[PDB]
Amino acid sequence: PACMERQLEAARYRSDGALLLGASSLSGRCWAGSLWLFKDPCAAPNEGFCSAGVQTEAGVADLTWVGERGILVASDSGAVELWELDENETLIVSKFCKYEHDDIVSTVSVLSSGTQAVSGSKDICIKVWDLAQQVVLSSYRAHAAQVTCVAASPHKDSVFLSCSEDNRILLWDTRCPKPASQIGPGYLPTSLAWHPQQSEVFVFGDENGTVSLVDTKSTSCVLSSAVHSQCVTGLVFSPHSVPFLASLSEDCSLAVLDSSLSELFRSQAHRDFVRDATWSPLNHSLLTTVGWDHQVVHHVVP
Amino acid sequence: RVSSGRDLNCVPEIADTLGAVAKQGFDFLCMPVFHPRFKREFIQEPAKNRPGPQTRSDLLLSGRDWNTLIVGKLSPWIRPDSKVEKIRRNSEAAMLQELNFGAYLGLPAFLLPLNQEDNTNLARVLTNHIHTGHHSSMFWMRVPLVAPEDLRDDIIENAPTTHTEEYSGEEKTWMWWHNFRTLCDYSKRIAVALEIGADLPSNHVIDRWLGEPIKAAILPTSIFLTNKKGFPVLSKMHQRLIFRLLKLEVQFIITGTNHHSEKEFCSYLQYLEYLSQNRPPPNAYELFAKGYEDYLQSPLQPLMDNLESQTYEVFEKDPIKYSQYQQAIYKCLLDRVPEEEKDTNVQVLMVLGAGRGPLVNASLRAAKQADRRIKLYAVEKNPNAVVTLENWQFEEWGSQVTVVSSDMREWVAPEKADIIVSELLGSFADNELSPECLDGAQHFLKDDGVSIPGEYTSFLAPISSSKLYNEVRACREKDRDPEAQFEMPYVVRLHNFHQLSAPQPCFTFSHPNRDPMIDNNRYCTLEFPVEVNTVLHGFAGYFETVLYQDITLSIRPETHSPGMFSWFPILFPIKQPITVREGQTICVRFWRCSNSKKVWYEWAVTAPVCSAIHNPTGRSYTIGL
Amino acid sequence: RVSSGRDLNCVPEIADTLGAVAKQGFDFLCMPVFHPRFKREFIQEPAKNRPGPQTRSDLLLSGRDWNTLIVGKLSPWIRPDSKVEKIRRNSEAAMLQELNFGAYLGLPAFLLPLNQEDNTNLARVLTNHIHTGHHSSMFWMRVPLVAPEDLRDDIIENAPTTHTEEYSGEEKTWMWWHNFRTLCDYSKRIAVALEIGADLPSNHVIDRWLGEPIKAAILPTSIFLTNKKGFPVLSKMHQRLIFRLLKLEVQFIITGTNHHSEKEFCSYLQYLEYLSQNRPPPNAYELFAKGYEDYLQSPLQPLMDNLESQTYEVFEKDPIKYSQYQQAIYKCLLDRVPEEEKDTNVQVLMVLGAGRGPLVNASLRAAKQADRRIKLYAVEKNPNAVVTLENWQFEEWGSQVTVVSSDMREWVAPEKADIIVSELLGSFADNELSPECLDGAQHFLKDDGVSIPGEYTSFLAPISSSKLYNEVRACREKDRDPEAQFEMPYVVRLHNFHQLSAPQPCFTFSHPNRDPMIDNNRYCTLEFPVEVNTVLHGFAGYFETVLYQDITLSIRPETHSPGMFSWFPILFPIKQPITVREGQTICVRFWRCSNSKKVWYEWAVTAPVCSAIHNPTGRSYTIGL
Ligand SMILES: CCN1CCN(CC(=O)[C@@H]2Cc3ccccc3CN2)C(=O)c2ccc(C(=O)N3CCC4(CC3)CC(OC)C4)cc21
Ligand SMILES: CCN1CCN(CC(=O)[C@@H]2Cc3ccccc3CN2)C(=O)c2ccc(C(=O)N3CCC4(CC3)CC(OC)C4)cc21
Ligand SMILES: C[S@@+](CC[C@H](N)C(=O)[O-])C[C@H]1O[C@@H](n2cnc3c(N)ncnc32)[C@H](O)[C@@H]1O
Ligand SMILES: C[S@@+](CC[C@H](N)C(=O)[O-])C[C@H]1O[C@@H](n2cnc3c(N)ncnc32)[C@H](O)[C@@H]1O
Repeated sequence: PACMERQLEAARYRSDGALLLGASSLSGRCWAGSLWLFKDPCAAPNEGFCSAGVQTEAGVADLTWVGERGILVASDSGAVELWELDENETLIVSKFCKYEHDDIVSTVSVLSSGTQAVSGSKDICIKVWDLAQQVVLSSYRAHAAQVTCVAASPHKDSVFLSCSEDNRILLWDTRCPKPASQIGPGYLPTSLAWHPQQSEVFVFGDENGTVSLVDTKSTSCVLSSAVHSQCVTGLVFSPHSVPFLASLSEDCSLAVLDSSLSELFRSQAHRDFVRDATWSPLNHSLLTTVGWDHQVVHHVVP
Repeated sequence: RVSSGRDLNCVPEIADTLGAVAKQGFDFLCMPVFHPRFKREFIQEPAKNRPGPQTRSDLLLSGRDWNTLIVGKLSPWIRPDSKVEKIRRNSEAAMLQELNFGAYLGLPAFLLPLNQEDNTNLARVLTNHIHTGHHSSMFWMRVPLVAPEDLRDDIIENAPTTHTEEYSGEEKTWMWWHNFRTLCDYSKRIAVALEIGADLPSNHVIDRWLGEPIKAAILPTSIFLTNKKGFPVLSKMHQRLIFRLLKLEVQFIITGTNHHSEKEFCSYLQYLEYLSQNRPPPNAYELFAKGYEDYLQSPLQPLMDNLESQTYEVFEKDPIKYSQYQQAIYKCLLDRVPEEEKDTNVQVLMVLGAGRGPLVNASLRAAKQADRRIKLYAVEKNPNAVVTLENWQFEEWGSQVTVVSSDMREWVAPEKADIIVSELLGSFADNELSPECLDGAQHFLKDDGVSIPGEYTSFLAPISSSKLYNEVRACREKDRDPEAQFEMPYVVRLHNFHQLSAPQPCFTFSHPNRDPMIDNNRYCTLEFPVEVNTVLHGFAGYFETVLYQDITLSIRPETHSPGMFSWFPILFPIKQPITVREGQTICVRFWRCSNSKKVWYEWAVTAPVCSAIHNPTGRSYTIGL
Repeated sequence: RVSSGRDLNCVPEIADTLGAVAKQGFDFLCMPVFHPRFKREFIQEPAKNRPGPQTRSDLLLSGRDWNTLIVGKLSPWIRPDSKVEKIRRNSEAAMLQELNFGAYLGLPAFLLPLNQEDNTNLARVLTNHIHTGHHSSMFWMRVPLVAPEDLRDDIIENAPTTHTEEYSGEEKTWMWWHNFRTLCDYSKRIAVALEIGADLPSNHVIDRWLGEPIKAAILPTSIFLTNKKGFPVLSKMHQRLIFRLLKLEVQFIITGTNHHSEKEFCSYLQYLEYLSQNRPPPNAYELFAKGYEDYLQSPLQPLMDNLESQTYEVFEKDPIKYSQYQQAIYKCLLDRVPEEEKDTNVQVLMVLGAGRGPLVNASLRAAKQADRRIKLYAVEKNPNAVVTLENWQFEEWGSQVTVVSSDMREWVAPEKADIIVSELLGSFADNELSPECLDGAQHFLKDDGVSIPGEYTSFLAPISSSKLYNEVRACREKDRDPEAQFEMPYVVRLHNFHQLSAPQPCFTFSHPNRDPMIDNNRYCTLEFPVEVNTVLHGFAGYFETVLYQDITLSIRPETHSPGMFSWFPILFPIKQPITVREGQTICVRFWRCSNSKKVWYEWAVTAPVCSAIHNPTGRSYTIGL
């Protein structure tokens, strides 16, 4: 807990109002990882005000909440590990660190129920976890290049998405004998996020700054906009009943998108890669962004 | 032992990690030099200005550790052939960065992937880096045997793979590498790192990748089976491949995570060492030839130079040629003189080209074997070796042996000869003026003499070889034709190549030539059915012989005489690669031209393409009479 | 130890004799290959037909003994320059015979005498033997320091020697060798075996024979004095000569009979070993430089290439340059800030060309020494080393140090500078764009700044050297001017040569150049009094410097800084030898030309002869800006 490493990777608001900073060191002598829990995320990222934090063996590519005290972390090494937050909200304890992948873990995400997990590593294979029993239930080598993202279905426990650098976008199901389902020669997709309300809409952001909105069973590119001039790193819908879509790219720019992909907000607050965002579980006008300029800039969105 | 190093993608502490691998027994380490997920933009602010540093300090290891242990990796995000213009330009800049930092650190090799067909910009950036500054990193262009898009499990319910016969659809990967290499112009600083997937391709393809400068085979820990005791082993065919590569002295790399959680990770490298120990022993020939693989040697001038004593000495340790010569002489002596005249009929040999004495000693041994009385001569052009023959003749041989100091073609013999043991066979069985020399020697061979050898043949087999082509290509010298290194035969222990077909008889010589019109000029048309997409970089030559009725000598690999190191093969290059498509027929032609003064061979390919008549008039390589 | 072998002329049994010498401790043996008194006629019968053999059989030793121990001798009777036509032709044939048999056996060197002036036919036969076949014998052309006709005792009552001053009459022998060598065209396979007669010549001459590729000094047992204990020792001056030769790593030969009959013969070689042990120890510099003697290295491109980490590391072990820099900065800081302001006045350095950090560490050390507060920058072009500087700056240096990643000539400085520690001095003190780079850096140096170095000078000294001339001559490459290897400076540890005169200042640079018109072009006329007949093969360059008022760095041999291996000399060749006669004055001219893009040096000799303007327009060697 000496100092939070220079590079922020992921940030996720907990339901109770706390912040979960993922931060790895991508430069310098030691390339190590470190999680961070803030009960007053405004005080971040000043380590002196962190209610919790811990080191790992290597870098944190993406992390997720599992329940209220769990933590899903994907090391650069290729092993997903589960860090049960201690009941005091003061210490972070490793539970397992299963060396399962053969190369960098690039995404993780929890199925809708909250009992299983999926990860995707530049070893093209995607896996599925059982967090209670702590082994892999299924190891599908579906794509043909690295897996760029995954997004678990908020409403169906057996549905998740995953785009690749081999231009495939696959809607998946844990039941079917053949689980993959290619659901669109364009620009390479780079991020996915299911719609929180109309559960059969999902949006893939491409490598050229064009947010899309594709229907699984229709596959007509419905509504897309070149909001960013560089790779769309992440998309995260808002908690409003009619939610907005946050759009942060390698350009160091963040915007909010509607159902018509009409720009609401555009912030250049970050002076390097904006790496992931989240909305306030308390103040729905309040958004938190974390980037590789080590800043955590709080945005008030219209 | 065979080198072997761990491929990593997680090195939090460089010193700790390298220490751990060294304890595990690895020799080197393949690591990323800039962090893998550290996407650095070189074009537009404000990302263009992320304050440094950029990577681990140069000083974390000493120049010696950097130079001898580590092997760099080109970051995954770098994609200099992506379609997006921005990503193309960013990747160009990043790849230049990473390669230059690798050369600065000193790394002894750099790992670059070939994971798609469109690799032209990558080849361009890499060649521009090969031509900037003086550095000695070598580039291992990781390329899998079977593409990812064909290794995948059939789980896409809506776009299943085309499982039907796709012959070259199974060879797409070698073509990927072939295009990359040809763009980068066969640079001797680009070499392959053949990934080994769980399922191998057919036999022909795995013959393909040999001849390709494979510098390291990359074995994932996903292909190691589990044995009943709980440790990894490799199936019989994987072991076959691994033994081939072991012959090729590659450096094996264990990439991937540990899949045997019961046992620590070193078991894999223990298994590689186990297999290397158990590999079938090298034979008598290969033992001698080691230290000689793919090393081109300019052939000998038979009549213009005098062989120096090291050469005679080293070629007098051959275990088979002299046994064969003794046996042949024994049989011929028995044949020519029956039992009853074994005391009245005296047979006069004349060893032509006696050297330092080995044929004459063998001839005397055979005369004693066959209980027949002989009167040897020994014609030996090299006046030095006439010195050694004189010493023998005075000391040991006695009046039994005469010694003549003159050319076989010019000497005037006192009395005619019955047998003539001569050994003037070259690498290619007639490219050392054995025909000419013996044709000038038969004027003193009786009307029923016997000439040993009585015949000898030459053999061609069209080989493909990147290593040997680039060898000939780097055989340039100042002060001569910029393209004559491709027009002369090279004596070489052909090792790293791919014989594309079966050798076929090229030029058959027999002795004596009592044909009324002696003509030593030869023309030959040969067709070699090529049955796999590949390139053709030259025609290799071998030879068989017939000393006496059945006693033979041969270096032709299918019937190679045992442990005969007196002759290596020959390599006739051709001026350019001839991309050949499977099922075609490579057609080649030789003329063995010779005039009053000189000799030479002229070779051309007349199908599927046509190549320049190589060595016309012996402008590149003529054997001086 | 230093090699040493017995010269013989009586070897009745080759094996016994070689065994005896090996027991005595010698390493090799110089023996005749054909018997000395065995006069062989090659022209007219019936002597043309003496039945063989001709010599000892090749087999009396193994190829290894022949190749490593023995050294042949050219029979005494052979005189290829006698006037008699018959003897000329016989000697031609015999010498060819003996040399070819020597090459056949494999001998590692062959001993040929120069005992008269007329050696033209000998040189011709020897060059024709050097150009026939592929062999690797090397030829030691035995030549005495003082001719026989001048070593003789004055006992001829009727024809006494001319004892008066005969200056070059004392140098006739070196001219003998010079003519032989020039005829044979400086062939790298002809080397001298300097006989050592009892009475040495003057100092200048024994400086002569160095620079001449002396490969073995031949000490007769007639020059060894007797000490009171009854064993041989050599006078003080003979010891001086023997120490010079020992430096030159020659192979000493003990020719002659044993003249100390009281003691066995090994005492002589024991004495040579004794002296070699007692020779004055090599200094700190020579210890580093060993393994580097007369080895030409193409200089660096300062601005076009990035120095690789091995280079920085190896040049960071220099024991003096960094001490000097620290001392200079200490003194300048004290000078610029008095005691009382030691806490209010903050001095800002800007190390230009920071490399991996050594100057900046030394600057911080000096600031602590002189108790003054400083704010360092570090301009470092090489982006790699910007990586190492970033690592230092984050880890240890802290905010005290800034790091800039850009050309000194292009960077836009935040605040002006007081001192600027820069180290861009080359082998020749201005041939690495220190003037240009600092002249572009002074726009941000205050009106009273201090630049370290404040000055630096270059120095020329005309050297003679057969070894180094033939080195440059064998520096040819394909694909360029057949005569551009003679137009570029070579960084080299000049070892085997003869500086013909004293170095004189060539180009004086001082900084900053607040002269209203900055001009870095230089013209210089130099006269070097040459006072001994010799040849001139190039102009060597050195340099001195003035870091601060009195602290200096220098590689100029007379004032060489101690143990400074950061710089070797430089060697400016010239296209041909310039035979120089004693008393003359060698006149040379340099222009330091530079245009908007590039820099280069143009050098010519305008007396006693005239040589082509070398490197006009930098067609051979231009330093890229
Ligand atoms: C120059 C490359 N060149 C020429 C020799 N020719 C051509 C040839 O026509 C010879 C000519 C000849 C001359 C005198 C007498 C007999 C023969 C027989 N035909 C070679 O083919 C050839 C063969 C082998 C080698 C070679 O590399 N080695 C020799 C064999 C060993 C390895 C090292 C094992 C042994 O270690 C104890 C030494 C090297 C070989
Ligand atoms: C290429 C021949 N070349 C070039 C280097 N330049 C030219 C030059 O301008 C350098 C440039 C420079 C660069 C970075 C930083 C400082 C400097 C200083 N000026 C040399 O002059 C030069 C000097 C020495 C050597 C050399 O052979 N060695 C280096 C010294 C040792 C012997 C081996 C002892 C030590 O063993 C521990 C290594 C080799 C030398
Ligand atoms: C290839 S070497 C081998 C000879 C010997 N039988 C041996 O086993 O080594 C042939 C020898 O024959 C001699 N020779 C070559 N050409 C000859 C010629 N035209 N006439 C007579 N002798 C010749 C040379 O001295 C050479 O050493
Ligand atoms: C001869 S090296 C020696 C530098 C360092 N002081 C040392 O002791 O090794 C000079 C260094 O200055 C840097 N350099 C060379 N030219 C430069 C320039 N024109 N502007 C800024 N830096 C330069 C190069 O990186 C080079 O490593």
